[PDB]
This record gives sequence, C-alpha cells and structure tokens, in this order.
Amino acid sequence: PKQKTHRGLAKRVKRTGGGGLKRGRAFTSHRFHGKTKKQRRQLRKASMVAKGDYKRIRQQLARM
Amino acid sequence: ENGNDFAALSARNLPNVSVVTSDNVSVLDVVSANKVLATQTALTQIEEVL
Amino acid sequence: MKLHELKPAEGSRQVRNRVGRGTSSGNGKTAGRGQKGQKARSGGGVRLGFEGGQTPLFRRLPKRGFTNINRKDYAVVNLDTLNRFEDGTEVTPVVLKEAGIVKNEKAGIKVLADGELTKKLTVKAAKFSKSAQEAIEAAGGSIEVI
RNA sequence: UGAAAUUUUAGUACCUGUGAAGAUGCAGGUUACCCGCGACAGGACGGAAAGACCCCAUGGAGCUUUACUGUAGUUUGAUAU
RNA sequence: GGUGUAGUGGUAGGAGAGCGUUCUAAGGGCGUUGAAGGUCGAUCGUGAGGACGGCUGGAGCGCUUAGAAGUGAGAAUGCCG
RNA sequence: GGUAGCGGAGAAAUUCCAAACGAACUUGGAGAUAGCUGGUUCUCUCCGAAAUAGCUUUAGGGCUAGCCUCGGAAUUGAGAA
RNA sequence: GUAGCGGCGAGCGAAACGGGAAGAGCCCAAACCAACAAGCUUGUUGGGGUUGUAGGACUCCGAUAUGGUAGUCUGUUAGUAUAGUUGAAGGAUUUGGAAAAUUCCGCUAAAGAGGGUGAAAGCCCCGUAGACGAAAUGCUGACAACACCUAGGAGGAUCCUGAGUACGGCGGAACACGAGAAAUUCCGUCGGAAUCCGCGGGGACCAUCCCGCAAGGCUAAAUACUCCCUAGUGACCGAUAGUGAACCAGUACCGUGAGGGAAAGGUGAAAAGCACCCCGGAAGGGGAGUGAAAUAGAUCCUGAAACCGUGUGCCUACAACAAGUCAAAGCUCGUUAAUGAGUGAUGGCGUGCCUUUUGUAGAAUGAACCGGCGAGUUACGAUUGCAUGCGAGGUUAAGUCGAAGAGACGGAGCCGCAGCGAAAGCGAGUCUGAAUAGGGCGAAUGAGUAUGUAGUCGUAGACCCGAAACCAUGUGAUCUA
Ligand SMILES: [K+]
Ligand SMILES: [K+]
Ligand SMILES: [K+]
Ligand SMILES: [K+]
Ligand SMILES: [K+]
Ligand SMILES: [K+]
Ligand SMILES: [K+]
Ligand SMILES: [K+]
Ligand SMILES: [K+]
Ligand SMILES: [K+]
Ligand SMILES: [K+]
Ligand SMILES: [K+]
Ligand SMILES: [K+]
Ligand SMILES: [K+]
Ligand SMILES: [K+]
Ligand SMILES: [K+]
Ligand SMILES: [K+]
Ligand SMILES: [K+]
Ligand SMILES: [K+]
Ligand SMILES: [K+]
Ligand SMILES: [K+]
Ligand SMILES: [K+]
Ligand SMILES: [K+]
Ligand SMILES: [K+]
Ligand SMILES: [K+]
Ligand SMILES: [K+]
Ligand SMILES: [K+]
Ligand SMILES: [Mg+2]
Ligand SMILES: [Mg+2]
Ligand SMILES: [Mg+2]
Ligand SMILES: [Mg+2]
Ligand SMILES: [Mg+2]
Ligand SMILES: [Mg+2]
Ligand SMILES: [Mg+2]
Ligand SMILES: [Mg+2]
Ligand SMILES: [Mg+2]
Ligand SMILES: [Mg+2]
Ligand SMILES: [Mg+2]
Ligand SMILES: [Mg+2]
Ligand SMILES: [Mg+2]
Ligand SMILES: [Mg+2]
Ligand SMILES: [Mg+2]
Ligand SMILES: [Mg+2]
Ligand SMILES: [Mg+2]
Ligand SMILES: [Mg+2]
Ligand SMILES: [Mg+2]
Ligand SMILES: [Mg+2]
Ligand SMILES: [Mg+2]
Ligand SMILES: [Mg+2]
Ligand SMILES: [Mg+2]
Ligand SMILES: [Mg+2]
Ligand SMILES: [Mg+2]
Ligand SMILES: [Mg+2]
Ligand SMILES: [Mg+2]
Ligand SMILES: [Mg+2]
Ligand SMILES: [Mg+2]
Ligand SMILES: [Mg+2]
Ligand SMILES: [Mg+2]
Ligand SMILES: [Mg+2]
Ligand SMILES: [Mg+2]
Ligand SMILES: [Mg+2]
Ligand SMILES: [Mg+2]
Ligand SMILES: [Mg+2]
Repeated sequence: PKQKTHRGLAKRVKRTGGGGLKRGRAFTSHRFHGKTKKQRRQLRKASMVAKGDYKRIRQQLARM
Repeated sequence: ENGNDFAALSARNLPNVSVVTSDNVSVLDVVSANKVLATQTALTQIEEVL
Repeated sequence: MKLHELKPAEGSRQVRNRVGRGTSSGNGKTAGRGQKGQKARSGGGVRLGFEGGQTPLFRRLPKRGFTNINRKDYAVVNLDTLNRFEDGTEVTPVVLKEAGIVKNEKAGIKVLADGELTKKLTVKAAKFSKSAQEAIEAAGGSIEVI
C-alpha cells in the first residue's frame, strides 16, 4: 500500500526550498512569566529540524 | 505485409523459418533470427510504423 | 546482439545478498542483526519516529497554521522561457500548453521576471509581476490579463 | 523369548594444584599387564521435569474492595399508550 | 605486464569479488561404442570447489553467455524415516 | 432420563462435569502477541567496533549522539607526533 | 496518502473535477372522465398521467400517424454444443536383445504441436495443418408472427403533483468526519409543516443567487466469484515434494462426541513371473532354464549413510589416550608416477563442536547416530547507490487492438522547472518589522525524470519455531456430582 504520512508532523513542519524542514519552537504556549523577554523574543523565530532528528523522521514526510 | 496469407502458410512449417507480419515485429524476433527476409512492401510498412 | 552472447552494461545489475547462509559470507547466523534485543526479533523494531518513550519531536513542537479553502496557486513562467518564442508572437496559456512549457496551469499562468526578455511579445496570462510587466513593456511588447 | 530411560566422540585411574573459583580428560607427581563375571552405590555437579523457591516481563489467569470506568438488575420521575 | 615501497589476527558489523545447486533462452555439443546417479583412486585450483580413470548403472546430461530462484545445514530438548 | 461451561452440580474440598477444571472439550479468529530463550545453511578479499553520554513506566528494551564501514565534495591542509 | 478525522496519540482517510469500460430508460399515486355496487360520497374496474427550461388535469384546436421494445418454450432460418470421418511423406547400412540412434542415399510439409512405439522417429502408430460430418436434444443470433409501448400547438380560472411524511427535541448509528461549529443519511421515542407567491440542497445559521422537486415502484451492460464441464497454458511440484489423499483417503487408526487424521508410486521391451532336478516338513536355497541383464525373482529400476558381518596387509596384553597433529624405525603394497600408498613401535605438542557470556575443556546450554526436510521471501509504497533513455524537461495510468507477448494509440494524471508566508498575498524574492535596517528561508550557485538493479525502511504474519492465555460457534451427565 501507499506509505502514509504522519499527520502530526505534517501539521507541525514545513518543507523549505533547500529540502530542509521548518519548525516552530517549544516553550511558546504559556508560562511566559517564567521566561525572560529575550527568551520569548528569540523563541518567536522559527527554526530548522536538526540533522539527527531529520534522519529519524524523514521517511514519515517523504510525500508530505 | 498483411494479406500475404499463402506466403505465410507455405513458410511457417519450415524449422529454420519464423514468419511475422510487418505490422507485428518485435525485438526478440529480429534478434533471434540470423537473417531477415523482408518483402519490399513489408519494408515500406515497417518504415512507416517506426 | 546475439541471444547466446548477451551482456548487460557494467554496473547495471547486481547480485542479491543472501543472509543466513554460512559464517564466511559475513551474514551467517545472526544475519547481520546482532545479538538479542528488540531489533533482532522477527518483525522487530519500533515505529518510525519513536524515541523509546522520550517525548517525540513532533509532540514537543506545536501545530501551526491553516490551509486556505480558496487557495490559488499559479503556474509560473519567466522571461527566460518567453525568449523561446519569436518577435511579435502571441503568447497564450494554450500556446504554452501546446509548446509543453506549462503542462498544468493550476489556477492560471503568472509571469515572473527571473530572466531577461529580448523578444517583443503580446503576453496574455492570469497575472503579471510588476517587474515582469515592466520588462515586457520595455521589450516593445504588451501584456493583457485574461 | 526379549525392551527402556540415557547416549558429542571416547583407548573413560589417584593425590596435590590450576581453571567459570568443586577435574576421568589441564599441570606435577604417583599408581596401573589385557578382557570379563558377581556385588556396592562415592563421582560422572548422575537420569527424569526449559526450577514451583527468588527476581524480572510496561506476561496471563482466579479472587477482593470505600481503585477507575462501565454495566445487568432494582428503584424514582417525565412522556406515549 | 615489470620494479619498488608498504600492508595482509579478528567477534558484532560494513564493502568487494567468487564457488556450487535447480530451472529458462540462445549457441555449441555429449550419450545402449553407455547419460544422470552411486563407489574407489596416490588428481587440479588460493577458497568455496573442478576434472580424469576403474567399477556399478541403465537414459537422459554437460558446456558458453545471459536470466529467475522453494539456491547451499551440524546444531532449533527441530519434524519424518 | 434432567441439569452444560458468562454454565451446571456441590452435607462446601476450588469438589466433579469422559484418566490434568481458579473456569471442560473440539473447531474457528489464528501464522493471537512474546521489548523473552532457542535456531538461521557456501567461500575468499578489504576494513573493523561497542559494552559510553543524554532521555525514556526506563534500567537484560528503545531513540539521538559517540565508536565502525561504503560512496561523494571541497579546502589558505584544516589531523597526529 | 491530498482535504480532513484522531486521548490531534496509535492510527483512520475521502469525495468532486479530469481520463476510461459500458451505456437505457421507464412505470404508477393524485387530480379528471366513464362503468359497477352500496350508503350527493364511497369502495372496485376501466380510461387519463407521470413533471422542475415546472408538469398534468381542465378548455380550445389537429393528428388518428410516426417510431420503439428491457415482451413470447409462436414459428422459419443460420449457426453452435453434445459422438465422429478423412487427413502427405523412408528404405537400406553399423552397433545393439530391440533403432527412432550412426551412415548413405531419398520423400512430405496449409501437417517439423504433442504422445506412443523393444534407445533419441517430420515420413511406424495415435495425431497435427486442412477438409468434412448430426438422426436426436439443447443453446445463441436473425426473420417473420403475435404482444406491448409511442403523439403536436395554445390558455390558465380552477383543480392535482406521494402526511403522521418533511422537519424539530431527546438517545443512538452511518457518512474518511470519534458532537465537534456540523451539514448530509438512517434507526427508536415524542412533538410535528408547507404545498407552486410552494418545497429541498449548495457542510452550523440567515439573506441573495444558483441547482434540483423528497416522502411510490421497476430497469440490461460494463463489476464480483468457480462447486462444476470442455480445450489448453506454466523459467509451477516430481512421491518427506505436489491436494491430507498419484496407491480402494477423509480410508486405516484415535475419540463417547464434535473432531483429529496417517503410511503406502517404479520387475522386465515383453511374464518370457524360474518347466524339471537336488537339500528341506515348509520357508529358503543350489543347479537347470527365461531374459540383453536374475547382485532385474516379485522386500523386485538405481541401492547412499548410519548399523551389522565375513576375510586379512600392518599394530596391539608395563599402559593414564578431546584420540589427533609433528617426528619416526620396522613391515606390507606399487598409484591420476607423484621428492608414492597403508600401517605404525616410539618421542614432542595438545582440555571436542555449538550457543550464551566479562570469562566456558567446562561440573552452564544443545546434539544418541545416519539420511531427508527445515529459517530475511513476495506484493505495494519511501529513500539512496549503480545503470540506461531522454533532458528544462521526463513520463504515461486505466483502457482499445494484439499470441495470457512485444508493440501501437491513449497526455487524464505524476515529478521537475520559484520561492517565501499561518494566510490574504507578493515573487528572484519573500516573511518578520515603523524600516530602503538587520535577520530567517530562497536566487545568484540548474538537472531532472521514466525504467532496471541493488542496499535499507514502511504496510502486510514479514527471518523461522515457541506460550500461559483471550474471544466466537459448536460436542460432551455412557466417568463423576
Ligand atoms: K511548528
Ligand atoms: K510553553
Ligand atoms: K545490519
Ligand atoms: K563453567
Ligand atoms: K555411584
Ligand atoms: K489458573
Ligand atoms: K537435529
Ligand atoms: K462431592
Ligand atoms: K492516497
Ligand atoms: K498515544
Ligand atoms: K397513457
Ligand atoms: K514402432
Ligand atoms: K514422434
Ligand atoms: K440443433
Ligand atoms: K453529524
Ligand atoms: K441541485
Ligand atoms: K537391475
Ligand atoms: K576389518
Ligand atoms: K603421539
Ligand atoms: K544446569
Ligand atoms: K528587510
Ligand atoms: K532578506
Ligand atoms: K539519469
Ligand atoms: K532506483
Ligand atoms: K512472514
Ligand atoms: K522484512
Ligand atoms: K451419568
Ligand atoms: Mg530560565
Ligand atoms: Mg532479481
Ligand atoms: Mg562478521
Ligand atoms: Mg552455525
Ligand atoms: Mg542467538
Ligand atoms: Mg545483550
Ligand atoms: Mg541489538
Ligand atoms: Mg583458584
Ligand atoms: Mg580441583
Ligand atoms: Mg589428554
Ligand atoms: Mg541432574
Ligand atoms: Mg527456566
Ligand atoms: Mg539432474
Ligand atoms: Mg532451502
Ligand atoms: Mg539430523
Ligand atoms: Mg481454599
Ligand atoms: Mg477428571
Ligand atoms: Mg487476527
Ligand atoms: Mg514517561
Ligand atoms: Mg496420417
Ligand atoms: Mg533417418
Ligand atoms: Mg462514525
Ligand atoms: Mg427523530
Ligand atoms: Mg435538511
Ligand atoms: Mg454555504
Ligand atoms: Mg432549474
Ligand atoms: Mg447488472
Ligand atoms: Mg525416490
Ligand atoms: Mg504426500
Ligand atoms: Mg547390480
Ligand atoms: Mg534394487
Ligand atoms: Mg612398571
Ligand atoms: Mg608391551
Ligand atoms: Mg555468568
Ligand atoms: Mg543432551
Ligand atoms: Mg444421558
């Protein structure tokens, strides 16, 4: 059968032009009083999936 | 060429001969045969097909 | 070629590796699986992305965004491709399709200015970038919105 | 007349020591001509049973309750007849 | 192909190159003047393995190239004899 | 002759229900599942580990990194002593 | 594997558009009219009518045609199925028991598919190509016959157009959609409409617009499957294989019963299956015969290993042995003729194989021995390497024709050529931001795609064997309570 896509990942990541995966940042839901404004400002920015994590999950996003 | 039924009938039974119509010719047939005896009309039809 | 002298192109075909066929082969006994453990069992191994119970990366990360029901994506074409036509040519979505430049137009053709235009053309497309429109006009041509 | 459990192959000694720390098989020494029969049961950690004790498995099953979630029944009301 | 230098223990495991088995295609062969198979031999190759001769046997079988695999056993208290 | 397994029967022992009853026997779901034990068959050549860190209802499992192997790219040569 | 669903986990997962196979549309209820009977309506029958660019009734006109059928044991006809007939061409030579094999000359082919015949046959036989054939019964198609459907235009004043229905509340269920914002569809319960200025849907809901007309029914083809029958096919099995069953197999056997369930093929070309004689009670042998062969004698082709036994070339009764290896006198023998073979006094060294382990000769595990069988495979996807074709392009899928082939057509569709953003949107840029700033992701800085093959992974039992168990049908009180 067709290989299925991991819907959770599909919702949380985006494929970039270079083949990488763009992702959100954790610790951006609540309890912002426990983080400095610098932390919040720098977590607002997106990021890319690390090499090790990408090698673990790529097969689940092949046909995203 | 299509329609040469009598030629096909007289030739098919020979052990060394394989008969095919110009419209129905295949890589395997050509390669297997050591020689290819083709009528002029058959060659024309082959060229048109290819 | 002769059926009794067939020869594949070098490197075109390889020999399958069979495991569990003696020690000297290098994959005897354990068949390259190692010794015991979950991965050494038939049907063994954990599901993709599993991390042994540590919260997986997707669980850590938050969901984001939404898909617009009325999303419109345009088939994109550039001045470099437009250069393939002759001066005075009437470029149309049908013309592009027949030329094979745009097999699938999606919501319609949008023209971008990645390349440098050189031919005078009358280009008809769903949308035009500002730079693309200026380049077409500078090349002596004209643009119309279908 | 005629089985069986067992059985890696065995030309299958003792002491001290060594060794996965308790050796017929390894080291040193000692003893011992070859093959049996009738008896004994120290050893072959002897045979029989993939230990039941103990621990482990995000195993099973039976049982309990003020564990959780359900539920048959029982009861109460609305409503239809 | 030659010279030189260096290197060539190895479990898990990775890479490469090969042997052998059955079958398919093509080509080229072998067989009651004895095939396969069995057995014996003091044979050849670096290895898996390959020949050759004697005997038994009595009808199918190699070889080269390529292709496909129910393709290689010594262990599973494996199954059957 | 009657009582049949989500059951029956029980002067009550988890006692009996066709020589193993804390839930009979047979068939099917079914090749249940087994992070566990056992087994996994030809050859040679090159190279060759780990038994660690982090996290884990995690501890004899797993994931990423570390250590091995094969291919590739590039360098103001960045490695070792 | 998209949109979505989902302790938003594990997973589940569409539909429309587009491309194809096949194609077919029709009947009522109601209004209205007539007949009949009863009790002006009220039931039966007939006529009438079947719809959304609203239709029908009804009222006018004009037509009494034109076409069709998804009807019939109605006939006629053609074909076909169920037996069959015909169907070319070789003799010698050598070996051999036997010729098809060898050699020499020939012959046939619309037949050189295949099978059998004393070994391997185009020309020996059965067949094959081709030609031909049906008294009888089926089946199919056509023809006719019968049968049944088939009307156009105009007006709306009124009438009809499916009621306990649609819908709503409550509780469930099906829709990929798990109540969620929830459409749509279905069930149970209760409430409960409108009706052409009407009604439903377009994913809560309202308005506009668009599309359609429920609560009645029927309908061939394309699709699914094979217990069977016929004709074939296979890089399918070849007697531990292949159906459990090649053989008197669901048999023997086991169980009270449901149920479980085997083993077992081969003489020879032809029985020519050993007349007769001898030992023996027979069995079984030895002759004699058959046969090419009887060590092919019915336990019958071949006849391996374990295991057993006979004969003997060498060694062995002072020796402590994982049984070998290295060295070696003596004796024996003469081979793929090799700086040979067998045996071996004696001396040196030396604790099996496998599994699992930090570590095993291990007093840890497994194997009594021999033989056979017995474990990473395939399908569909993902990704990487290698290879080929093409190349800013690559490529067809279903499907039609065709030998179960290749191949041709089929461009719908898929990947690539533009990215950025959650999105509107912009675009070699874009997002953030007040910013022509910075920064992120991209372009400059270009190769992809189809297929083959291999490595790995995913869904599948997924390398093989193994639970205690769980669940759903059944069979058991001939034991025992
Ligand atoms: K995210
Ligand atoms: K947070
Ligand atoms: K491996
Ligand atoms: K030990
Ligand atoms: K004893
Ligand atoms: K129990
Ligand atoms: K065994
Ligand atoms: K009792
Ligand atoms: K899909
Ligand atoms: K979960
Ligand atoms: K009518
Ligand atoms: K004959
Ligand atoms: K023949
Ligand atoms: K007939
Ligand atoms: K709903
Ligand atoms: K509609
Ligand atoms: K014989
Ligand atoms: K002997
Ligand atoms: K010795
Ligand atoms: K033990
Ligand atoms: K900026
Ligand atoms: K920028
Ligand atoms: K390529
Ligand atoms: K590939
Ligand atoms: K499997
Ligand atoms: K696999
Ligand atoms: K009784
Ligand atoms: Mg902090
Ligand atoms: Mg292959
Ligand atoms: Mg290895
Ligand atoms: Mg092994
Ligand atoms: Mg193991
Ligand atoms: Mg371990
Ligand atoms: Mg492991
Ligand atoms: Mg000690
Ligand atoms: Mg000791
Ligand atoms: Mg010893
Ligand atoms: Mg014991
Ligand atoms: Mg145990
Ligand atoms: Mg053979
Ligand atoms: Mg095998
Ligand atoms: Mg064995
Ligand atoms: Mg008790
Ligand atoms: Mg009992
Ligand atoms: Mg199941
Ligand atoms: Mg946890
Ligand atoms: Mg004839
Ligand atoms: Mg002849
Ligand atoms: Mg549902
Ligand atoms: Mg309701
Ligand atoms: Mg509705
Ligand atoms: Mg809407
Ligand atoms: Mg309409
Ligand atoms: Mg149908
Ligand atoms: Mg046999
Ligand atoms: Mg059988
Ligand atoms: Mg013999
Ligand atoms: Mg025999
Ligand atoms: Mg002495
Ligand atoms: Mg002596
Ligand atoms: Mg230990
Ligand atoms: Mg044992
Ligand atoms: Mg009774």
